[PDB]
Amino acid sequence: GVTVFFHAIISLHFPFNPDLHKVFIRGGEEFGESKWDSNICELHYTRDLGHDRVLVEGIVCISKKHLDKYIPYKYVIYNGESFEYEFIYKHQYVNRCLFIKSSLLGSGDWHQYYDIVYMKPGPRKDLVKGKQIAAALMLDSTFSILQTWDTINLNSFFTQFEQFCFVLQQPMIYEGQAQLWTDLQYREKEVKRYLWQHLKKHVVPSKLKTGLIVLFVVEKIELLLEGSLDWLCHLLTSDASSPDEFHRDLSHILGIPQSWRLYLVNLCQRCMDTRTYTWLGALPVLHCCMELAPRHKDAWRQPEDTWAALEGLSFSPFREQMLDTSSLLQFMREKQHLLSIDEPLFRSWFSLLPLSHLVMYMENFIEHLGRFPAHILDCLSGIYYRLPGLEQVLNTQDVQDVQNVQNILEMLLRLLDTYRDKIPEEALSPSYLTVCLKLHEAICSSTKLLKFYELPALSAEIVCRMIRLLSVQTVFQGTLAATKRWLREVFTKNMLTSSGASFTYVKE
Repeated sequence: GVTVFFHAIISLHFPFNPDLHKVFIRGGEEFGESKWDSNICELHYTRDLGHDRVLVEGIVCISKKHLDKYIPYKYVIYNGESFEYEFIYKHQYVNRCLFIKSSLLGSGDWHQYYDIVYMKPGPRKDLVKGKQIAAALMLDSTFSILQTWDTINLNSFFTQFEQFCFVLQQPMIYEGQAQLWTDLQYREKEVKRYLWQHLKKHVVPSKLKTGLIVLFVVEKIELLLEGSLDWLCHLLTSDASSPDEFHRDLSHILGIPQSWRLYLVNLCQRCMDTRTYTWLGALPVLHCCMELAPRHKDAWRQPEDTWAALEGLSFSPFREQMLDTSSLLQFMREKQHLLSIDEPLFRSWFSLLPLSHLVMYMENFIEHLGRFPAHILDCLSGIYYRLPGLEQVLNTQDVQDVQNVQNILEMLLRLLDTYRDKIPEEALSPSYLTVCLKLHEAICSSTKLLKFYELPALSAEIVCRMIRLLSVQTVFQGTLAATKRWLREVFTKNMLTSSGASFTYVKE
């Protein structure tokens, strides 16, 4: 029927030997109609705690009846001096309550972790030590399954970890009837710090699979990768060559029904909120979990988060507040291979950068754009999403930022011209003409000076190249309209100083 594993923590209660003597479970007529008839089960040695401690393990299988109800259970020990009864320092006959959830039992096997052996030879010391010990021992035990690498091991691991966590989140205590912890007023940080360090130590020397298992453990125990989130980002950053290998590795683990997307969005959101840049390498796994929709041809209607493949991430704060972008581009250059194994990543990285560095981004990854010319169009789309900032930038006639916008447009022209013949006909769409129209509009509306004429002209030339690549007359008409508007605003007065000695504007 139902199989129950017992695991009982022994501590300085007595500085004893692995099996100086022996540990037992006794149970009422619920665990089985053997209520106090004998020690229903004895626990045998399989591993030693050392450092003030020992551990025995036992197994008993009793019929399935126990699903969906509470069991009374108690510990008794063999010591050569007596049979002894354990006791819990509870301020108040009493029971212990064990439980077996029907839903977590896929293997039909329940593991009863987190059981303590308290006997008469303060309590916080026992529970902090014991809880660190049990949680660490559960971590290594469950990781022992990953020694075996395929879907059956992965599912068993996640199930057994969920069984332990079911007992850890509600290791019920009884008073009339049993419910969530009161004997502890659950306190974890002292244990959780040790467990974060222990998980880190054990995982650090397939990495991606390790990182994903670590992230699952982290999110289930409500753990945070405390002030060192970057390390997990390293584990999730693939060294693959091209999509087939990366997707092959990921498929086994991610194919398991789990909330990988929520966990990875949380990871990236925290790595942004704490202002680190290694998370950029984990993005491909988030994209593999997201199950994105194709790059619909009318993309500019798409929101940036859905275009950037960052649904659920507040990227704009990270983009704006993060100052050391030079490290961001150095990291992107270091992990340029990731752009080959993930089409959307170019949009995410582009989206995550501030406006100024975008040109250095497009230059730094121009070879990728030559290998993947369709991405050139996403650059236009990205500038569209930047367009509000560029307006705020153009409205202030700062020579540096106007020159930056000019360099952005010159780069876009350089790309569209050099890669005119490589751009696939599939990704091409009239919608991109609209993007360039809007771009032109925003520049012309915002650009108020005559010397800045180069900026409108380049945007207009961009529209030309888009046309030449292919609402078309409409886009042309809007471009011409905006150009005439700009000329009107700039050329506020008549052409010449009609004295014939000068031109009203030298640049007209």
